[PDB]
Amino acid sequence: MFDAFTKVVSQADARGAYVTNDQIGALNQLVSDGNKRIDVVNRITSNASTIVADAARSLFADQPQLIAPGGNAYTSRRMAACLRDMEIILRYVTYAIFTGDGSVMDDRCLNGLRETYVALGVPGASVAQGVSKMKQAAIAIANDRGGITQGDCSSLMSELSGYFDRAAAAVG
Amino acid sequence: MFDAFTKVVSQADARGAYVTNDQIGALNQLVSDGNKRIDVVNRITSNASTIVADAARSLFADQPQLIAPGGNAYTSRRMAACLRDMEIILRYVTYAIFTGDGSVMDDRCLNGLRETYVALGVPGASVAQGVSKMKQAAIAIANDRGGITQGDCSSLMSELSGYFDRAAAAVG
Amino acid sequence: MFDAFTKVVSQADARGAYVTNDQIGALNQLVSDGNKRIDVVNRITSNASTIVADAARSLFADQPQLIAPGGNAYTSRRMAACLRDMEIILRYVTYAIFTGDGSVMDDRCLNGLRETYVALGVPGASVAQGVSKMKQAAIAIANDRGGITQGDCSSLMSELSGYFDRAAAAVG
Amino acid sequence: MKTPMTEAVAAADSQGRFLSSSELQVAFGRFRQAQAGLSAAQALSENADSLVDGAAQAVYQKFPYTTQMQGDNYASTPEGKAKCARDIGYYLRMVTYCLIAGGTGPMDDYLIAGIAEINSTFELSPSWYVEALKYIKANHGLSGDAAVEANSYLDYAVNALS
Amino acid sequence: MKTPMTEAVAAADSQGRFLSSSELQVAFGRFRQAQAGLSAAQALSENADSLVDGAAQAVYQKFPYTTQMQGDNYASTPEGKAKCARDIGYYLRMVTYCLIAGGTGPMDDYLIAGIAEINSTFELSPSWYVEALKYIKANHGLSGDAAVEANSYLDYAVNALS
Amino acid sequence: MKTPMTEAVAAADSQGRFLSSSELQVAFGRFRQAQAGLSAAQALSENADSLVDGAAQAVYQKFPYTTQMQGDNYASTPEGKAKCARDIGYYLRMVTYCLIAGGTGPMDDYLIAGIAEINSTFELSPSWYVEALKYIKANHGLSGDAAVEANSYLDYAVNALS
Ligand SMILES: *[C@@H](C)[C@H]1/C(=C/c2[nH]c(/C=C3N=C(/C=C4\NC(=O)C(CC)=C4C)C(C)=C\3CCC(=O)O)c(CCC(=O)O)c2C)NC(=O)[C@@H]1C
Ligand SMILES: *[C@@H](C)[C@H]1/C(=C/c2[nH]c(/C=C3N=C(/C=C4\NC(=O)C(CC)=C4C)C(C)=C\3CCC(=O)O)c(CCC(=O)O)c2C)NC(=O)[C@@H]1C
Ligand SMILES: *[C@@H](C)[C@H]1/C(=C/c2[nH]c(/C=C3N=C(/C=C4\NC(=O)C(CC)=C4C)C(C)=C\3CCC(=O)O)c(CCC(=O)O)c2C)NC(=O)[C@@H]1C
Ligand SMILES: *[C@H](C)[C@H]1/C(=C/c2[nH]c(/C=C3N=C(/C=C4\NC(=O)C(CC)=C4C)C(C)=C\3CCC(=O)O)c(CCC(=O)O)c2C)NC(=O)[C@@H]1C
Ligand SMILES: *[C@H](C)[C@H]1/C(=C/c2[nH]c(/C=C3N=C(/C=C4\NC(=O)C(CC)=C4C)C(C)=C\3CCC(=O)O)c(CCC(=O)O)c2C)NC(=O)[C@@H]1C
Ligand SMILES: *[C@H](C)[C@H]1/C(=C/c2[nH]c(/C=C3N=C(/C=C4\NC(=O)C(CC)=C4C)C(C)=C\3CCC(=O)O)c(CCC(=O)O)c2C)NC(=O)[C@@H]1C
Ligand SMILES: *[C@H](C)[C@H]1/C(=C/c2[nH]c(/C=C3N=C(/C=C4\NC(=O)C(CC)=C4C)C(C)=C\3CCC(=O)O)c(CCC(=O)O)c2C)NC(=O)[C@@H]1C
Ligand SMILES: *[C@H](C)[C@H]1/C(=C/c2[nH]c(/C=C3N=C(/C=C4\NC(=O)C(CC)=C4C)C(C)=C\3CCC(=O)O)c(CCC(=O)O)c2C)NC(=O)[C@@H]1C
Ligand SMILES: *[C@H](C)[C@H]1/C(=C/c2[nH]c(/C=C3N=C(/C=C4\NC(=O)C(CC)=C4C)C(C)=C\3CCC(=O)O)c(CCC(=O)O)c2C)NC(=O)[C@@H]1C
Repeated sequence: MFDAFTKVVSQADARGAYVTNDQIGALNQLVSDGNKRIDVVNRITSNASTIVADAARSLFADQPQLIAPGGNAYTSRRMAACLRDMEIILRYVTYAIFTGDGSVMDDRCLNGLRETYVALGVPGASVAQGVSKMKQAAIAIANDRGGITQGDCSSLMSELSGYFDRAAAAVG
Repeated sequence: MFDAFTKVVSQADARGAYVTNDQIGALNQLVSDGNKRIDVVNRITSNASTIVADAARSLFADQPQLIAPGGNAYTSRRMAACLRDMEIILRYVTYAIFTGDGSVMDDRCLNGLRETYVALGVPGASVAQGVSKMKQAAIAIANDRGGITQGDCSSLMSELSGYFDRAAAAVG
Repeated sequence: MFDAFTKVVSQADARGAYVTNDQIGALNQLVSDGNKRIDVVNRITSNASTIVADAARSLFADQPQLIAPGGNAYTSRRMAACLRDMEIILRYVTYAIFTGDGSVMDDRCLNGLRETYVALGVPGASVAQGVSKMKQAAIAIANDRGGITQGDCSSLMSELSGYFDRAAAAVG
Repeated sequence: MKTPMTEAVAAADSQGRFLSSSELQVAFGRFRQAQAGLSAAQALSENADSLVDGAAQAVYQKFPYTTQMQGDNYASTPEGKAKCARDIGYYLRMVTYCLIAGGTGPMDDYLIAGIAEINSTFELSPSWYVEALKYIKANHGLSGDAAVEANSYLDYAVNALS
Repeated sequence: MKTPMTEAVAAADSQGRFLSSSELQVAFGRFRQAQAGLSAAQALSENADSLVDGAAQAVYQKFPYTTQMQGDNYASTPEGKAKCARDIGYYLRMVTYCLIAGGTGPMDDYLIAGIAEINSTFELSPSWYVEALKYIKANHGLSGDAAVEANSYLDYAVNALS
Repeated sequence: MKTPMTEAVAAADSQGRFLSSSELQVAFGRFRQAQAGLSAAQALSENADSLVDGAAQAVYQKFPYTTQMQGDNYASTPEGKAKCARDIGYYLRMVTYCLIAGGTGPMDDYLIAGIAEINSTFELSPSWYVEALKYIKANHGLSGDAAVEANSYLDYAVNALS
C-alpha cells in the first residue's frame, strides 16, 4: 500500500533516483498541512452515515428507475447492498485522504470493480452519480468554516475531489 | 431455486404486480394435476438406471466413434463418466418436473456446462443425442397406460419434453 | 505423468494398437543407454547452482535493461524470483531427461506459464535467453569426456536440447 | 428463494441422489393444500386498494406526528404519503406472494433481508409498519384457514420488525 | 498415469527439489529390468489373435448360456461375439502395456477405473472375464520371469473383477 | 510496502470499518516527526557521491583481496569496482527512502527480501557491505535525532547481513 511518502519513494526507485529537493519541498508542505488533513478525515468519518444516506436519497430522486419494482436498487436486499457499496467507497476515500495516496482505493476497492458490476448488472453510471453526490456533501462538511481554526484547505479539497472522481471513473 | 409457484411470484415482483386471476387459474390447474406430476417423477426415478443404460446403448450404436479406441467414451473411466453425466442430467430433469420449473436444472447443472465440455473435449452434440434418447424412453415409461388410473397427462409430457430439450440445447 | 514407456503406450492406446516391433526396438535402445541417461541427470543436478548462476550472469550482461533500476530483475526480490525461475525450469528439464518424456515439464511447469508471465510483466524473450544459456552450459557439463567411461551420448544431448528448447518456446 | 418443494430438491441434490419417498410426500402435501393459499392470495389482491389506503390512515391516526412534522422520513407532504402507501402495498403484495408460494420465501428474499438497514438509514420507524400490518390482519375479512395463512405472514413481518 | 519412474519425479516435485540419490536408484533398477517386460509384451502381441479367440471360446465353454440366451449383454449373436472378443483383446492389450510400462498404470487408467460401473450398467458378469484371463495365463507359453510378469497383470485384473 | 500510516489503514480495512481515534493518532505522530526524516534524507542525498566512494575505498582497505583476486565476484577490474560502488549506492539510496517513508518498508521491499539468495548465488560476502554501511554511519556528519534515524536504517541493514 502507498502513502504520499512511499508513492514518491516508489517512483524514485523505478528511476534509480534520490528524491529531489522539489519533491522534498512538496512532501514538507503536505506535512505542514497535516492537522488540516486529519480534520478532513475526522469530519468525513464522523458524518459518514448522513453523507451516504443523503447522497443515496438524492440518487434515487434523480434516478427513479433504480427503485421502481424491477430496478437494481429495488427489494430490501438490493437497497441494502447499494447503501453498503456507497459506504464502502466513502470508507476507501477516507483511507486515501488519510494516507495522501489513492493506491489503497485502487488496490482494495476499485481494481476489477467495473467487471464485478457488469457480472451483477449493477449500473455503474448510477454508482458514479452516487459517488459524485457523496463528493459534494463531503467537501461541504470537510471545508465548513464553523468550529475550526480559520485557514485555507483548498489543496486538500482538490486532492479529496480527485479520489471521489477516481472512484466515479472506475465503476463505469 | 424456483418452483412453478415462486417462478410466477418472481416474474410478478419484477413488475410490481399482484399475480393475476389468469395466473392463479393456471397454478390451480397445475395443483389439480399434482398426482399425475408425482407419478411422472416416480416412474422416471424408479426406472432411472434402465433409462440411462438403454439411452447410452442406443447412443453408442448410432455414434460408434465415441467407443472406438481414441473416442471420447473409450476407456472404462471415460465410459463411466459419460454414464454418470447421463444420470446427472436425468436427475436434474426429475427435479424440474417435481418442482414445475427448470431453474434447478439451469442453475445447478446446465449453466456453464457448454464451456465445461469444450474444456474437456466432450462432444455436446452426442450428449444432446443421449439426452433426447433418455427423453423418448422417459416419456414412454411416464405416459404408459398400464397400472395407473386412466386420464390425460399430455400437458405434463409437453413440460417434461421441454426440460429434456432445454438440457439438449444447453450442452451444444 | 508419462515416461518414455508410458508415452508410447498412451499413443498406442488412442489407436487401439499393440506397440510395434519398431517401437519396442526404440525403447530397447533407450534402455541400453540408461547408464548414460542417469549420468546426464547426475551431472546437471550436481552442477545445478553453477548452471543457474553462470547463465543468469550471462543473461544480465547481454540484457542490461533487466538489472537497471526499474528493470524486471531489479530489486533483490525480483532478482531472487528470476534466479528461482531459472532453477525451477532446470529442475523440470532434469525430470524430463530422467523420465525420457517432456510431459512432466508441460503439465507442471510450462502450461499457462506464457500467460503467468504476461500477467506479471516478466519478459519471456529474456526467460528464453536464460533457458538457452542454461542449455549450453548443461550440455557442456553433461557431455564432458573427463572422468567417465568413453562413449557416444549424442542422442541424449539432442533429447536434452529439445527439453530446453521446449521451455524456451513455451515462455514467449 | 426456497420453499418446502425446493428444499426437498436441495436435500436430494446435496446427496447426489434422486428424490426419496419422503421428498415425494412433500409434493403430495403441497398440492393437497396449495389451492387454499391461491384462493387467499386472490381474495387479498382484489381488496388491495382498500386495505392499503385503510392501513395508511390507521398508521397516521396512531402516529399523528408522521403527517405534521417536516422531514424526508415523514408523510407530511403528498410525496411522503405516496412513499408510505407504496411501502404498505409492498408488504401486502409480499403476503400474497407467500400465500402463492406456500412459505415465507418471497417476503424473506424481497423485503425482510435488509429491512433493518433500510429503516435505520432512512429513519423509518418499524412501529409504523407494525400498525399497518395489524390493520390488514383485522380488516382482510378472511375466515378460518385462509385467515390463519394470511395472518401467519402478517405476523411473521410484525415479528421481523419487533 | 504413474510408474515407479514418474512417482520418483512426483516425490521430488512435491518437495520442490532435484532428484535424490534414492530416486536415481529407481532409474538404475528400471533400466536393469525393462528389457524383460519389453520382450514379454512383444511375445504376447505376436500371439494376440490365438490368445483372444481361444480365450473367448474358453468363456463360451464355461458359460454356455452366454451364446444361447437372447439379450444385449450376451454373445448369442455375431454382434455380441464381436463385442466379447473385442473386450478380451482390450484386456490382453492392457497386459502388454503394463509389461512395457513396468507397472499397472496403463490398466489402472484405461480399464480398471470405472470397470465395475460398466459391468453393472451393461449387465456383464465379471466372472466371464476372469475365465478369459485365466485361459490367457494358461496358454501364453511364457517361461520364468516373463511368465511371472505377464501373470502378475493377468492376476491383478482377475483380482479387480473378484 | 507498509508504513505506520498504511498499517493503520490495513487494520481498519481488515475490520471493515472507518479509521478509529487511535488510528488518527498515528497520523498526528507521523506528521509531527516527518520533517526530521525528510531533512536527514536530503542531507545524505547531497553527500551521496563522497559517502559511496569513501565507503567503497573503506571496504577495499579492510578486504584487500577484493581488488587483487580474479573472479566475477571481485572488484579487481573496473567493471567489478563499478558493480561494488553501484551496490553501495543502492544501500545509501534505500536509507534515504526509509527516512522519507518513516520506516524500513522501502529497504524491506527493494533490498532485504532476497538479499541472502543474491549474495549466495553471486558469491558476494555480506561482511563487505557491513563495512560500507559502518563507514557511512561514521562519516555522514548528521547530529542528534537525524543521526539516530539514519543510523537506525544503516544498523537495520547491518543486522540483515549479520
Ligand atoms: C479545512 C479542512 C478547514 C480548516 C482546517 C484547519 N485546522 C487547523 C488546525 C488543527 N486541526 C486539528 C485537528 C484536530 N484536533 C482535534 O482535537 C481532532 C480530533 C482528534 C482533530 C482532528 C488540530 C490539532 C489543529 C491545531 C490546533 C487548532 O485547533 O488550531 C488549522 C490551522 C492551521 C494548522 O494547520 O494548524 C486549519 C486551517 N480550517 C478552515 O477554515 C477550513 C474550512
Ligand atoms: C400420466 C402420468 C398417466 C396417468 C396419471 C394419473 N394418476 C392419477 C392418480 C393418482 N396418482 C397417484 C400417485 C401415486 N400413488 C402412490 O401410491 C404413489 C407412490 C408413492 C404415487 C406416485 C395417486 C395418489 C393418485 C390418486 C389415486 C389413484 O391412484 O387414482 C390419475 C387420476 C386423476 C388424478 O389426477 O387423480 C391419473 C390420470 N394416467 C394415465 O392414464 C397417464 C398415462
Ligand atoms: C555422455 C553422457 C558421456 C558418457 C556416458 C557413459 N556412461 C557410461 C557408463 C556408466 N554410467 C554410470 C553412471 C553412474 N555410476 C555411478 O556411480 C553414478 C552415481 C550414483 C552414476 C550416475 C554407470 C553405473 C555406468 C556403468 C559403469 C561405468 O562406469 O562404465 C558409459 C559406458 C557405456 C554404458 O552405457 O554403460 C558411457 C559412454 N560417456 C562419454 O564419453 C560421454 C561424454
Ligand atoms: C448503489 C449506489 C448501487 C447498487 C449497488 C449494488 N451492489 C451490489 C452488489 C455488490 N457490490 C459489491 C462491491 C464490493 N464489495 C466489497 O467487498 C467491495 C470492497 C472490496 C466492493 C466495492 C459486491 C462484491 C457485490 C456482490 C456481493 C453482494 O451482494 O454483497 C448489489 C446487489 C446485486 C444483486 O443483484 O444481488 C447492488 C444492488 N445498485 C444500484 O442500483 C445502485 C446504482
Ligand atoms: C456421455 C453421453 C458423453 C461423455 C461424457 C463425459 N463427461 C466427462 C466429464 C465431466 N462431466 C462433467 C459434468 C458434470 N459434473 C457435475 O457434477 C455436473 C452436475 C453439476 C455435471 C453436469 C464434469 C464436471 C466432468 C469433468 C470431471 C469428471 O470427469 O467427473 C467425461 C470425462 C472427460 C475426460 O477426458 O476425463 C466424459 C467422457 N463423453 C462422450 O463421449 C459422451 C458424448
Ligand atoms: C528470470 C530469468 C526472469 C524474471 C523472472 C521473474 N519471475 C517472477 C515471478 C514468478 N515466476 C513464477 C513461475 C513459476 N512458479 C512456480 O511455482 C513454477 C513451477 C510450477 C513456475 C514456472 C511465478 C508463479 C511467479 C509469481 C510469484 C512469485 O513471485 O514467486 C518475477 C517476479 C515478478 C514480480 O514483479 O513480482 C520475476 C522477476 N524476471 C526477469 O527479468 C528475467 C527475464
Ligand atoms: C409509512 C408507514 C410511513 C413512511 C414511509 C416512507 N418510506 C420512505 C422510503 C423508503 N421506503 C422503502 C421501503 C422499501 N423498499 C423496498 O424495496 C422494499 C421491499 C420491497 C421496502 C419495504 C425504501 C427503501 C425507502 C427509501 C428509498 C426510496 O425512497 O424508495 C419514505 C421517504 C424517505 C426519504 O428519506 O425519502 C417515507 C416517507 N413515512 C411516514 O411517516 C409514514 C407513517
Ligand atoms: C465377453 C467375455 C462377453 C460379453 C461381452 C460384451 N461386452 C459388451 C459391451 C461393452 N464392453 C465394454 C468394455 C470396455 N470398454 C472399454 O472402454 C474398456 C476398457 C478399454 C472395456 C473393458 C463396454 C464399455 C461395453 C458397453 C459399450 C460398448 O458397446 O462398447 C457387450 C454388448 C452389451 C450391450 O448391451 O450392447 C457384450 C455382449 N458378453 C458375453 O456374453 C460374453 C461371454
Ligand atoms: C562491493 C561491496 C563488492 C562487490 C560487488 C559486486 N556486486 C556484484 C553483483 C551484484 N550485486 C547485486 C546487488 C543488488 N541488486 C539489486 O537489485 C539490489 C537491491 C536494490 C542489490 C543490493 C546483484 C543482484 C548482483 C548480480 C547481478 C548484477 O550484476 O547486477 C558484482 C558482480 C558479480 C558477478 O558475478 O557479475 C560485484 C563485483 N565485489 C567486491 O569485491 C566488492 C568488495
